Amino acid sequence: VKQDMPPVGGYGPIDYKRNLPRR
Amino acid sequence: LKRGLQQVSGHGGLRGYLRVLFRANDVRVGTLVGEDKYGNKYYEDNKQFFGRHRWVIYTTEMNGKNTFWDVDGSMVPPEWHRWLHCMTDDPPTVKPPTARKFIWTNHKFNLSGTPQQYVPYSTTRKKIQEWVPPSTPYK
Amino acid sequence: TRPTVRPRNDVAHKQLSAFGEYVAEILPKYVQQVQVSCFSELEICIHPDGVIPVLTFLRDHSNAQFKSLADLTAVDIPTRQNRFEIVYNLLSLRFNSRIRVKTYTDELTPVESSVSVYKAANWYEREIWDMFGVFFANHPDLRRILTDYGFEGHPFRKDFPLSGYVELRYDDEVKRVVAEPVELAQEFRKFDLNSPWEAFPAYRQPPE
Amino acid sequence: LHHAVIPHGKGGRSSVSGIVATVFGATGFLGRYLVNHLGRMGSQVIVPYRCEPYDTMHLRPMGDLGQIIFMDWNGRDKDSIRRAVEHSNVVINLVGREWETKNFDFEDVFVKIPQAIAQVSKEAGVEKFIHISHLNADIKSSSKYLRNKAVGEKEVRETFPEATIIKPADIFGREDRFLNYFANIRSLGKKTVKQPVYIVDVTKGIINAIKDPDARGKTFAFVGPNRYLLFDLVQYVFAVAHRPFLWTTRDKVERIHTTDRTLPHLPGLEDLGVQATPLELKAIEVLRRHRTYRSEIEDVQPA
Amino acid sequence: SNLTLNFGPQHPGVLRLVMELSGEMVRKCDPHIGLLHRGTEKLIEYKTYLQALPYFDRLDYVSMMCNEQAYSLAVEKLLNIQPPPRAQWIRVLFGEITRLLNHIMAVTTHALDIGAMTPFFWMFEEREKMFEFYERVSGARMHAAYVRPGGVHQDLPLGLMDDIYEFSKNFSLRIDELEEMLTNNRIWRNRTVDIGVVTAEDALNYGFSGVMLRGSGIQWDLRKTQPYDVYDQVEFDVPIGSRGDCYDRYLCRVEEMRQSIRIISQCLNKMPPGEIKVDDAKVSPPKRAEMKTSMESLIHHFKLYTEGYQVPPGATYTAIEAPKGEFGVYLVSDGSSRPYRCKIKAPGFAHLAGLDKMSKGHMLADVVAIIGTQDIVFGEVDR
Amino acid sequence: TSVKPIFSRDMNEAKRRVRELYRAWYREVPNTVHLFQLDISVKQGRDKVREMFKKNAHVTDPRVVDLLVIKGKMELEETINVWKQRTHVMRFFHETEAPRPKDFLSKFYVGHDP
Amino acid sequence: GVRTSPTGEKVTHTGQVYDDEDYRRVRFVGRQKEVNENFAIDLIAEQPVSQVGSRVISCDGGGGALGHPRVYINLDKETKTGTCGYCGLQFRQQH
Amino acid sequence: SRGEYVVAKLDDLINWARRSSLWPMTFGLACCAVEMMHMAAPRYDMDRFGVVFRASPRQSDVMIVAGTLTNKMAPALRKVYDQMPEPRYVVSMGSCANGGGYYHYSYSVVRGCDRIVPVDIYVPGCPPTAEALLYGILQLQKKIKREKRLRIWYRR
Amino acid sequence: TYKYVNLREPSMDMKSVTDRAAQTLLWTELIRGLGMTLSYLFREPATINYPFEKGPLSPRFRGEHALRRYPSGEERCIACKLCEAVCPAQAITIEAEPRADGSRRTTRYDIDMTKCIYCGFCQEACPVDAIVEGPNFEFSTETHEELLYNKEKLLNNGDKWEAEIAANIQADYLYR
Ligand SMILES: NC(=O)C1=CN([C@@H]2O[C@H](COP(=O)(O)OP(=O)(O)OC[C@H]3O[C@@H](n4cnc5c(N)ncnc54)[C@H](OP(=O)(O)O)[C@@H]3O)[C@@H](O)[C@H]2O)C=CC1
Ligand code: SF4
Ligand code: SF4
Ligand code: SF4
Ligand SMILES: [Zn+2]
Repeated sequence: VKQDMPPVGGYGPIDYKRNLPRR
Repeated sequence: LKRGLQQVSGHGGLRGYLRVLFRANDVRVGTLVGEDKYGNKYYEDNKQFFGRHRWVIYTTEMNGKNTFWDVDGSMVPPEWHRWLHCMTDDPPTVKPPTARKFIWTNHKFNLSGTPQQYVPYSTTRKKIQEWVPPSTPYK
Repeated sequence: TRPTVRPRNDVAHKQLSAFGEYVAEILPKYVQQVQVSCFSELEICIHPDGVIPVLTFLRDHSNAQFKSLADLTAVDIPTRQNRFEIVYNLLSLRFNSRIRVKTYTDELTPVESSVSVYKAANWYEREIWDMFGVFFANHPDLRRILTDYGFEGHPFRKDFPLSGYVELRYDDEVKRVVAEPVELAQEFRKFDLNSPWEAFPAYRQPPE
Repeated sequence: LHHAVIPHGKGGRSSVSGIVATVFGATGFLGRYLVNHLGRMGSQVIVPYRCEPYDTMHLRPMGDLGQIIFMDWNGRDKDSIRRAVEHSNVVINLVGREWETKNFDFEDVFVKIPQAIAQVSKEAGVEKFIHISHLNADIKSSSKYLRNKAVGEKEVRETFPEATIIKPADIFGREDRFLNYFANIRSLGKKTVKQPVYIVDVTKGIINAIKDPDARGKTFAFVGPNRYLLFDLVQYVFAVAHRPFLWTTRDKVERIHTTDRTLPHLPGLEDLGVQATPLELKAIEVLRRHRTYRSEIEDVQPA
Repeated sequence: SNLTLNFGPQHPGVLRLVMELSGEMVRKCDPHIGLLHRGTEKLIEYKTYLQALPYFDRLDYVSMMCNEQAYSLAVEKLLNIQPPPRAQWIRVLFGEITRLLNHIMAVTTHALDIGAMTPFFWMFEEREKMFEFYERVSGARMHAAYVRPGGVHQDLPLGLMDDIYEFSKNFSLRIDELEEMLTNNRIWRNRTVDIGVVTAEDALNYGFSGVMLRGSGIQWDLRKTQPYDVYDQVEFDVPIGSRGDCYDRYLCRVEEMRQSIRIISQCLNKMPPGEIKVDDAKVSPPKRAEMKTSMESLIHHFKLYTEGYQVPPGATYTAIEAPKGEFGVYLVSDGSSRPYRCKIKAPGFAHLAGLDKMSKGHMLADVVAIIGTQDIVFGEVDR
Repeated sequence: TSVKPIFSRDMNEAKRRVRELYRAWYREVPNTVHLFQLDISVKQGRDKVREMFKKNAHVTDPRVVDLLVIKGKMELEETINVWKQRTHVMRFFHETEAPRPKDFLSKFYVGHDP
Repeated sequence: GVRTSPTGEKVTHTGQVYDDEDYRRVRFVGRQKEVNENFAIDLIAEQPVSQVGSRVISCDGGGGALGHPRVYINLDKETKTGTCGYCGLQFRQQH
Repeated sequence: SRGEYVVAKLDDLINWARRSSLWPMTFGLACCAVEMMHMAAPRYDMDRFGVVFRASPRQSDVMIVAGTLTNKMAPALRKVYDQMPEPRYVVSMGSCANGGGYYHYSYSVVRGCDRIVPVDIYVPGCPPTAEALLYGILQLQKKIKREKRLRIWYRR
Repeated sequence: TYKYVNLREPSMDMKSVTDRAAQTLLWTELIRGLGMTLSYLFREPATINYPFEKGPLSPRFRGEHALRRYPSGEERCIACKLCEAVCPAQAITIEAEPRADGSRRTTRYDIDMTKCIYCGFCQEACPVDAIVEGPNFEFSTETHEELLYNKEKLLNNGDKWEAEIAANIQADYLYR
């Protein structure tokens, strides 16, 4: 068999947006 | 808030909690993994973050150096040097490998500024073998 | 030939061939070699009387913008009369192309000093003066960049050895740092690694 | 001589010269300049020290990688001294403090120190032992310092007969005792002839005596080329120090009021062969620290 | 006349600067650089390719994998080798990691060079985790060679991408908190807005590269125009600056960090399980099991490490988008086992060339802000 | 061999530029020996400046003399500025050689030295 | 386990002990000559001479990719046992 | 022995006082400076040991040489090293500093920083780990523990 | 694909200009930055106690190389000079002699730790895995003499531990 490191079915999302509360 | 009574009363009370306080810094004792020849103890806690998993408590009189204060590194035997730098998940009380009769049973520690340290020298025998005069005289 | 062999493109090869021919047509005075390599980057090999005309043509003319200047070096080749090769490396912005203007010179010739048409070539020209030894005439400032002031010898040549002639150490006689001839502690073993048996038959020069 | 005692090539910085020098004292002034010239020669310098390792740390980066070596000693045990001169080509004796202590006096430093080391270096079997002594060291009075050095010269002449007794005048240098002692003051006016000699000429004389035999046995004397008056010396050093001004023991003031005299019955610098330098160049070198910002070369040159 | 100050090698990087200033607002500044001169080009001329790869690892020292990537792609471009796809994707992932590292050190050292102390400590805890990743991958703290010409050497161990995923989430939150801390901070905006304007015409004539071209108008990305690797398959956008401000250039670096987070996310999600190195034993060394139980693998190991692989004769110039700009390497190779002459185009050198136009009409604290605002490391500027 | 020049046409402009540069080096020494706080009188400094000019005396080619004029003018600019330190100006001298002799006999006692 | 010269200093596995006319005896003053006291010659003469019933036999070194590359050695002489150059441990044949 | 008792305990007191703070200056040319900045990180502190970064040469007790010591740099190095008070201790960090290292056979590189300043503690590595550098600083503090300056001053 | 920033105009709507004026006068965002610094004040410190908790590492860490030896046998090296050929710092010095047994061996195997950049090329170039970059960081040497390792300091350093080195190699012999 093979024992590399692939991800497990695809990982989740990672946010890439500037987050400000403007309170 | 309430651990601090049972952190003192579990560590040993007035006696040990002050000794290890003035030893270097910290008081996180409570897991009790295992002691070791040359006296020193190894404590692996699980609740704290990655970096404060495993600590060591050194004991006095390991080579007659008065090591109660001024504790070095390098005093740990190499199986616990594999265990303590987080290269494994098992202590060396499970499987101490590859016994190999030539291995040091002493572990002479870091020795710079001692009477017993390394000096370099040429590990090479005679180069060109200069001539030897005859012993007899003439006339 | 499909796995682990870099696939070449022929569209860029044909375009750079056509463009190199076009450049050498419109500048007949200063052009000697127009070569395209296998990986499609253009090289134009140039007499040292036309550095300012070729670069003023190539920064402008609206069919080849070439706004940006990169590496300038003059690779120190023995065995020739004219030793040094100055390599202006021109990058465009509107076109995504790379050309190398390679002009030749010997040890004692002023080339026309491209600082007036590429302001980036100021420290490049000063560095090539300090390291190689090629003087540049009609130029504002020539000083020593990347070398010590008391050091000289133009060290990037093949004639200057690996270790230098001077070596600094502090001493307490004159209470300062002094320069002494080099006394190395180890040989710097040079290895004879250039094995025979001709690893490339396609680059065989014809014999005498 | 075995191999690795033959010389090799040029001088200094892992260029193996052919001497192994055990240098006593060597932590103060003259020993530090002599270790400087031996590290410039490219030799092996065994310095023993009894002090903190910080001062031999300050004189440490002189020699090359592992050329100089450090070892401890004392003025009480012959075993450490014999351990210091187990195997050595040459050995030089440069020791003596200019003021007394509670553990060691002017008495028996110059009698008990050189006898013990000369005895153990004769018994260890070395050659070319060079001992420095002060000029005008005589049995005649007015200094415990000078009468003890005279007894020391007689004792190191008696035991170990093939020794090189060498004697400089009041040497001056970058970190001098007596000229810096003159600049650090506030004074009187009298007449006394006195000839300083610069320290690098003296240590060039020492290294030529230590690698140039036919000079073994004979005692040498260093004479500066000036030989002039003390009063104009003080006024010249104040004039070059830009200040007008018109441990201080009694033995030091009687040393700087002792009239230094020379006898040509023992040869000087020319029979050894190194050029001497006058005062004024090195005087303008050492006399820094004038004022905030602050030539008139006097050059008295009497007789 | 005018005050000719001599700023020595003390810390306000390391340089010498002679400024003939007028009266708290300057006249003529000259950077004497070359104090950190080492002799990299002569040393590479007297060594082989694989042996002189760490010189290209450490001529620039804050970026540690993009310089390796530039030299390895120079050799792979000259030698006609396409690397395998999993090597290309790991090379892209570590290029984005090193890009994130270099931009965050440039941001924090510019903040400390002005004088703000704490986000230095925050983002250096983050960069301690970055170095933990480099340790687990190669074994070195900083100077991982790891990028052979012929693909990535000795692929990543099992159990890494989950840690990179956790680091991605937490690092997105931490850069959002950096923008929370600074960036509309009033005194810092007062510190750097109108200093160091650069006309795009002068940005092309003075040979500025990378972030300076983004700040001064013109849209120019090597990753978008000339895809030298699998960057054409990952989707990202480059930030552009409207005004030529220093504040604008700061915003551009922060948004390049954020786009590096995007490319790391897609590279984790689209990893192919191809192979470590190339399918050619004459360039990459064979693996150790085949070396031991094979004759030809032992012969190729032995000759490939003593003599090295030969390179066909020719000259090439490649350049990749390092975080400082167009990091360029120009190899000239006689057909042999050693390169004949290599030379390095440094974006920091090209940026420091225009220090006169960046500090003509400003004061000396603004000169320190201009020296800080370009990611200049003074080891790469030396060549 | 119609070679491009640097500055000159023959040795006449070469001699004119080198005597101009020597005049500059003559009037440039005492300012520096007052400034950098050296230990050497002005006359010895001027003697070694004219020794450095007498060292290259067998040079005949005009381009080479032009390039030496350029070298000397660059170093005179770097010494009239305060860029060079005390170390380099003392490095022009030779006080720490312990100089090797030139007789055959003392080259024979420390041998392997042609 | 180790030999020692009559100068008092330990020899090594290579016979490089100094003479009476050196100064490296003085560079060893106060600091120990850290010699390996475990020679490499005598830990093979204690090994059992193995006897393998074939004629030409393999040698790995105890583990795939943990040890020297394979050497196939011949055991046809009757008075001299075959000897691996990598290992150092002998073999014999039985028939 | 009462006076020797007093002098010994006072020597231990002042040596503890010296080894307690030890705030350095940071010379730091190349990537070893970045590793010094990474032992300025929170995961490896300096304020647990009294160590504070301070670029003032006139009030720095110890000095860390780090990076490639070139010929153009070394006069400025000892020009910094001279204006530094009577206790001074030097830590040579990095393969470039403690013996030349990777740029060893070249012009314009001093073959190790022993040729310019004396060196107390060598910490090899390239870069030496911040953890390893911290171990070297603790061994520097133990060298401060073993000074015996005042004992030698008494028994002079 | 470009995403350009710094494009807003000052809105002459009353709410935007009075919010910018309130920002300018009432010190809003500076107290917001103070709030962020207080939010990191009330955390737990991410420090580790050094002399009791040594930091984490990797099973392929490079530093303090030493020579291995065979399981219950002699030295593992051959003096084949591959490591001297590949050493980019040129720190390795090998002089080879065979002993009386006839196996090819050494006399001198000297490494300068000062010159050593610590690549790993001598770890990976050795065919029999004789020299291996060890686990630790324990040099901290007072003298420049002592950082020049002979063959016997290397063999004492390879005999001070093999269990560590054998454990790291047995952990990671299937990658390289
Ligand atoms: N005016 C001058 O300078 C002249 C000096 N001399 C001679 O030069 C020599 C050196 O003088 P100088 O350098 O100026 O002064 P120092 O006193 O500083 O030099 C003497 C050296 O020997 C050491 N030393 C002295 N006494 C003892 C002792 N009892 N036990 C151990 N070590 C001791 C000193 O200190 P430490 O113990 O710390 O090593 C120092 O290292 C002396 O012998 C003196 O006679 C000769 C002519 C002129
Ligand atoms: S020793 Fe290594 S890490 Fe330190 S400056 Fe040199 S190359 Fe950089
Ligand atoms: S590569 Fe290995 S077997 Fe060869 S000489 Fe080096 S340590 Fe010995
Ligand atoms: S790790 Fe050190 S000894 Fe090994 S090849 Fe590199 S420089 Fe040479
Ligand atoms: Zn075998």
